[PDB]
Amino acid sequence: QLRQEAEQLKNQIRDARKACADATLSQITNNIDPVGRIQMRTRRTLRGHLAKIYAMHWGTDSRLLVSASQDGKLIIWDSYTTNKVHAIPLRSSWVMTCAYAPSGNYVACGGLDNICSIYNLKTVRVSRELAGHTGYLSCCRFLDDNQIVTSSGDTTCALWDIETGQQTTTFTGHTGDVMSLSLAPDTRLFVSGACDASAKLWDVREGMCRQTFTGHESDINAICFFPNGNAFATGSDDATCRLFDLRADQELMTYSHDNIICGITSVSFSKSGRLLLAGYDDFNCNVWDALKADRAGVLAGHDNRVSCLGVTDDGMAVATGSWDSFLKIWN
Amino acid sequence: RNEEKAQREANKKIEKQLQKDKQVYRATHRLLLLGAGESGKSTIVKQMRGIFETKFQVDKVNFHMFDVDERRKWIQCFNDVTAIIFVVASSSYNMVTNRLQEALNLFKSIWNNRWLRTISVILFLNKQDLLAEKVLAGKSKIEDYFPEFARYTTPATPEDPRVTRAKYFIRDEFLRISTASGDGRHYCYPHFTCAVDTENIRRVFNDCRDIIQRMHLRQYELL
Amino acid sequence: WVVGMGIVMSLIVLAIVFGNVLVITAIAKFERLQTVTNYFITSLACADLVMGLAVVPFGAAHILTKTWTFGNFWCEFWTSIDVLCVTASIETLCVIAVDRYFAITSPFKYQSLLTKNKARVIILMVWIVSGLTSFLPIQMHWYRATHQEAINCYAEETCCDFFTNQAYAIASSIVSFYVPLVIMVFVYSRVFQEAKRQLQKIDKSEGRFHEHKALKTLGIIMGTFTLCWLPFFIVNIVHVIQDNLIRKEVYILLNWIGYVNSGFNPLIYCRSPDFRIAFQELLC
Amino acid sequence: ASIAQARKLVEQLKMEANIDRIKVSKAAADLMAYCEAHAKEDPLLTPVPASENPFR
Ligand SMILES: Nc1nc2c(ncn2[C@@H]2O[C@H](COP(=O)(O)OP(=O)(O)OP(=O)(O)O)[C@@H](O)[C@H]2O)c(=O)[nH]1
Ligand SMILES: CN[C@@H]1CCc2c(ccc(O)c2O)[C@H]1O
Repeated sequence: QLRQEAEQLKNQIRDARKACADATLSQITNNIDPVGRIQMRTRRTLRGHLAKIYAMHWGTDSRLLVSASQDGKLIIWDSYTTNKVHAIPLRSSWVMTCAYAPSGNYVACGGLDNICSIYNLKTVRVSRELAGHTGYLSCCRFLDDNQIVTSSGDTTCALWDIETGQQTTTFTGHTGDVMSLSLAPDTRLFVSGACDASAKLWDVREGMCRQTFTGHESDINAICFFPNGNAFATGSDDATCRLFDLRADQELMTYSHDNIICGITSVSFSKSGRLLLAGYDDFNCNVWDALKADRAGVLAGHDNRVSCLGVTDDGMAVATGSWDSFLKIWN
Repeated sequence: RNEEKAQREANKKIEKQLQKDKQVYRATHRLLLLGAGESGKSTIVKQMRGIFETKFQVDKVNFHMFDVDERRKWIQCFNDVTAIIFVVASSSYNMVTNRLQEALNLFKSIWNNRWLRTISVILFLNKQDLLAEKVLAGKSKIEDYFPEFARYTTPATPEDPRVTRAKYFIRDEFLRISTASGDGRHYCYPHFTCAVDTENIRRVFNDCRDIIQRMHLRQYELL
Repeated sequence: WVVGMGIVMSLIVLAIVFGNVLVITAIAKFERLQTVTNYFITSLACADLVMGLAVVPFGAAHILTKTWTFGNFWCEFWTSIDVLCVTASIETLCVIAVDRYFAITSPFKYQSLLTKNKARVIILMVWIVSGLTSFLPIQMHWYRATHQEAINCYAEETCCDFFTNQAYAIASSIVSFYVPLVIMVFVYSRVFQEAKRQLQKIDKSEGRFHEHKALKTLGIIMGTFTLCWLPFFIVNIVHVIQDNLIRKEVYILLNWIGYVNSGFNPLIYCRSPDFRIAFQELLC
Repeated sequence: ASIAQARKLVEQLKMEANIDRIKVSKAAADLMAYCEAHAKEDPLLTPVPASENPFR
């Protein structure tokens, strides 16, 4: 029909993308030496959760962290001494995400209930309850101490205002569910990975989509952002991690193996960006190489699937959360 | 260095609170109420009484029921429930994409889900009186919409042979899917309920007890 | 003959010790096996390991050289440890059976009835009761016989034999074997009845579309224990009721049949797939 | 198609079509330069002494 009339555009853009690629990154990256085998041993273990753990977020001081479980409790830990600091009961027992404010004063958590809640650490009681989404919340990140950006299960993303409790900007354009997002270091652009095997780049100030990527062929579960600010990596259910690029607007490498057929739940980078860490459903975690694609190590020790992952700001340790109700600190 | 003692005291208080909460967490049982639209789920939950939680206690046992659509992805969070309650309209076989065929397709999709390998299903076949009136009144035949009814014969314990065949055919259609790939890890408990019924909660209690007993028997290699 | 006996018996010692240490280390290493049911198995494994590392080799030396080379105090200590381990290795099986009965028959109250604090109390109580009938009657001389051969054997430090009166030979047997038997029989009969009822219900519900495993498991569990420990705790009373009926050689053999029962326990009580996976993770 | 939402897509693809692209060689060189420059300031890749490690 009429729609079919410009379905060609897509073909023209694909041809332009093909013409853009002079050579693969792999060839460019061939001369540099390999990092080699990297051995990491657990240092601390945290106990106290009565159910499976769904999300966690490292603090801005590289000391404290927060976690959420299906028992309906948020616990703020202390990494150095492994002693609990706070324990906040929840009205709703189903939570799917949590976040920690950059200023270190607020914690937010949302779940299957279509509500995003914000707590005040220094006063621990509910400070605000944001409503308006028609689907479950999948991720949320503090843009600042006064405004927060959230992604929901109704194929939309919104930028909220804490003081007024009303939406400011609404992002639309996806077809499937939105599962994860990440913020740029400059806090000006953010990316999201939908359930329709597509990733998009949004502009917070303008409020309009800028670029689109559709390399994957299955559901996208996690997404991370390169430290430089000009690339991002994502992981899908087809056991493949892909590194895209903002300027080139196309894929540069693929991380996959023939001995793994399980899904991918979390993706994270290192301080230097050389190491890419991804958690799988194979009851363990894998450490890749951002450039060469070689595997450089495995992080085993969890009795159930891994559903969280994070790296500290100074990069002194990496934390993993699993459905075994245990948090582990690696180094 | 005096802050360490305060931190230890706070940790002790939090640990005591968590220890207190663990028992009440382990005492309760969770049920997921999943049903297709227009089936009658609201009537059932009202009789029992973006989310709804219901509290009820039977014989000093605390139960906890939850109610919640395409490409269901939130269902992964419900792999630790005791049982799944399914409510389907038995008389909506011609209120057309037959409404029933959608129900059987949904049941087949839920049964074969990877995360629900060890979760049993309690099935309620609602709206029996409408089905009886529809089959008795004529001008509507099960064979017209479901061709397989021609080659079906009564297996049985009657509570009018035609309505008995109508009741049992729908039950067997779900039971076939139930037993196709059960593998002994989870079963299904068919039931024949209506709007005007009493002690539906007793059925749920008995089926939960049966599920727990069967799981415990299988764990010790006795079944 | 001497040559042959020695080697095997060392194989028996190795078989007893290896499985017990393997089970203990596997339970200790992995946190997923820390279950309330696994504490009783840990206690049973510890008791069997102590028995197989303490009483078997000294009895081996005695039966080989036919002369006890140590003092009377070591004889008393050995005879006390024997009774302690034997008595503590059966009440734990009774406790396991009772726990399974409670888990199967009362499914809605199993979580509240048994907790990590109650398991330790029960295990300590069982161990105390086992030790009260093994060291207090033995270190004190209330078990001694009265006839001339008994005191003559008592006087000689180079030989050690077992002489008891009727009172101890009845009380110890009643405490150790006969009481924890009827309880186990009743428990397993009830478990079998429940299994049969559930199987009949399943057959009634979905028979057309679709009792051997339970019978096999109960048969092995009861048969190994009864065959291992039954004849000894009968000849124990018979040799007191009638003196000339039973010779010492039969007594020693029927007693040594019982010691082998400790070796079978890891096979009987650790066939769970989680245990197999944990075993395969190490020692490979 | 006749419905507006399908119709909206055609215009959007456009907006994304008219953007400036660069050769992948420049992007690869920039990524390599960043990784090589910031390679001496990470504890995961380079094992630092246990004295400076707070988790020991
Ligand atoms: N007499 C009788 N009427 C029934 C029965 N079941 C349903 N009904 C009729 O159906 C109506 C109730 O519809 P609901 O249960 O609200 O349907 P619903 O809850 O919207 O269904 P969902 O879309 O699944 O939520 C009542 O007005 C009843 O008259 C029954 O067993 N007997
Ligand atoms: C020398 N071996 C002893 C002899 C008698 C005896 C044993 C174990 C438990 C008892 O209650 C007993 O009376 C045996 O282990």
